Amino acid sequence: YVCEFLMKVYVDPITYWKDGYNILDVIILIILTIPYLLRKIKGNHSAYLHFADGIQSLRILKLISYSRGIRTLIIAVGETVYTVASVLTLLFLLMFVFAILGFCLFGVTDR
Amino acid sequence: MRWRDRIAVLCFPPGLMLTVAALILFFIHMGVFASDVHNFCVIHNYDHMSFRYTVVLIFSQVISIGWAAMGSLYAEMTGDKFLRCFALTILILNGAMFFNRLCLEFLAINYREER
Amino acid sequence: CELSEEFQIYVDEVPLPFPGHALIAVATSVVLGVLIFIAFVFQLRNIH
Amino acid sequence: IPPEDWISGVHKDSQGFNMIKTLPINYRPPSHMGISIPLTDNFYHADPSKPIPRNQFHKSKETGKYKQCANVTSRAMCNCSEHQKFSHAVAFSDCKEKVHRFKFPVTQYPVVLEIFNERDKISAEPPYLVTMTEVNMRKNWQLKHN
Amino acid sequence: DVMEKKDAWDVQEFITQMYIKQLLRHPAFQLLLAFLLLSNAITIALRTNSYLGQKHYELFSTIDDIVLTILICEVLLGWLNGFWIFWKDGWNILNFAIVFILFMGFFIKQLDMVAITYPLRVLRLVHVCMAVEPLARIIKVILQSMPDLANVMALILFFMLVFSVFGVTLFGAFVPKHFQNMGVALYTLFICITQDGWLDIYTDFQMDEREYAMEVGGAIYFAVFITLGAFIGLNLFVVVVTTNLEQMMK
Ligand SMILES: *[C@@H]1O[C@H](CO)[C@@H](O)[C@H](O)[C@H]1NC(C)=O
Ligand SMILES: *[C@@H]1O[C@H](CO)[C@@H](O)[C@H](O)[C@H]1NC(C)=O
Ligand SMILES: *[C@@H]1O[C@H](CO)[C@@H](O)[C@H](O)[C@H]1NC(C)=O
Repeated sequence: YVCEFLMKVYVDPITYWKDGYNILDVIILIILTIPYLLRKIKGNHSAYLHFADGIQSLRILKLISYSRGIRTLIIAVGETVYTVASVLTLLFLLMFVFAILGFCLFGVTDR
Repeated sequence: MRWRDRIAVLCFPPGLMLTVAALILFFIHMGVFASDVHNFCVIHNYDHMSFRYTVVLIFSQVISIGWAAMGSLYAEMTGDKFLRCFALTILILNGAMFFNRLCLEFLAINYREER
Repeated sequence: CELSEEFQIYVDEVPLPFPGHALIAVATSVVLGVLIFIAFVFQLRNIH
Repeated sequence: IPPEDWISGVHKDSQGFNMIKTLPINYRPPSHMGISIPLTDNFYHADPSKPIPRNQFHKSKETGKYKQCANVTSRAMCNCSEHQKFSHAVAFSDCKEKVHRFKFPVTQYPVVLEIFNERDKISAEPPYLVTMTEVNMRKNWQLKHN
Repeated sequence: DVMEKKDAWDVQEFITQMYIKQLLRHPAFQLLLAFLLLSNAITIALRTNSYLGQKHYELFSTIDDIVLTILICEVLLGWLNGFWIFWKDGWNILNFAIVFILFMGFFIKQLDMVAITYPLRVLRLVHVCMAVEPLARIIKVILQSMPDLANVMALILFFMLVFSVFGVTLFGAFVPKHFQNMGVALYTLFICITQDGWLDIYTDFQMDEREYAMEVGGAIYFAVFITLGAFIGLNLFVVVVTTNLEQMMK
């Protein structure tokens, strides 16, 4: 993985800084390298262990980053990100509305 | 044209309604402000303050500010510097007036009532 | 015999009465109004 | 409140709030038409040797009688005891200098009354009906009762 | 054409053009309004805790006054262009009702309290966030889908009633407290149609004779009715959704 970051630390970041899967994999590399750097040799004030299988699962995600067929599927489903974000924001707005409503209806009376 | 006939009947020249209304509002509001500072400074008869009418004259203050600004906007396009100076001066005195009376009211909190 | 008692209560830190809230509300409103109107006057005079 | 901290007047309820207030000298509670013009004719922390605070206006000039700390010279001269410093009663307020303290919204303050009857302590009974009054003519307090 | 000299109505039209160019086309004023609304929404989320409230209640009152006065100022600015156009609109009516209820509950004594002050604020938040583009298309077609959804609701409730006539025959005074009262029975059948965790009801009407009784008959009748109604309702919902969105991409 260090060799991977070494061959992605080239001038190709000029295209990795505007693309999809490329910025995704370099971000995965960064959030892989830093946590085990502060975990395997920690000597620090961390909380506890909860990001070992998560790190390994990010490595598995880097494995599945291959398979150009799945890449084409990701490209074909990648134009719905704004739509699902908008539906998620509408969902969150409805949760906030009924959150304040349920609080005002049942938690302020405190019975 | 015939400004005698313009001021006589059936209409007024465009603008110059809100400016005159702001002038008379300025007159009555100097009257009440002078009465307020007088009775707050010397004669001390707070039962006859303007402690009773407190929000309606604030509403009058802000609508007078709005009408002064609106008349200034409506009379700026006359191309004459005197009208623009007139409108800007009346707007400035009304605004500084408003800040002064707001400061006086905010100073006079402990004398009205308590909730 | 008369059964009576007396006590004292001190309260403080009243936020504000109605005129303070009214004054701050109208002050912010007219500050926004005069700022937007100064922008209006500046733009329309500089167009001329 | 412990008596040593009642003497000290520095109590904090682990929250940055003072539970004991030392009254201003010649203190008088406010009236209905204004909180800066007292019209109660009662003197708290009274001292004739000092200028009177917040006493403009003719009606407030015409009100306020010194009962215990009379023309007798000062606070150190007009004499009081521990029973007069811990008295919450009217006409013992001329040397009343430390009071309790609260926030602005006080809700559900428990008005509990116990009766002494020579062998134990009982609570107030529904046969013993109760009248509430304020000595300083205020109209900003309400009661909840069943 | 030439416009050698403008007239009074041209001056008025230019003034209205300036007034609609600002605060309606300028992104800066809308961004400032959205920033203020997001800040007071942060204060909304900071509520439900007196530990923050004990040093924030006066600031909460001040920001309430500020948002109320800027809302009524915006309403007055909209009114300036004309009362008829503002009254004949699809969403300005909602905004005017929101600010009217909020202002009446503020100035006049009302039992509206927190349950009206806060949801009205978040409704105004939703209305303002609709204005920015990448939620307006999605919002526009939710309201386009409700006329075609209303007929589905009507058919569902009519079938629900005409099968509850079958329901209320085996209901009432036996296996009670969810099958009686004729409104609790209807809403409990609605619960079972929404189809989650009805084995409490299954154990409720369980053990009639322990072998068959009506535990076979009524249970299979209501089970096939529940599954048919649930499938039909979900299908009709997604069908109305797909119809109206095919409308929005057409
Ligand atoms: C002094 O105080 C006493 C208190 O009993 C009172 O009777 C007397 O009138 C007072 N005299 C003056 C001059 O204030
Ligand atoms: C203390 O004051 C009282 C009146 O307040 C007076 O009668 C008494 O003589 C005083 N005693 C001394 C020792 O000053
Ligand atoms: C008074 O307060 C006490 C303390 O919480 C409570 O138990 C009681 O029900 C209250 N009574 C009324 C009438 O509010």
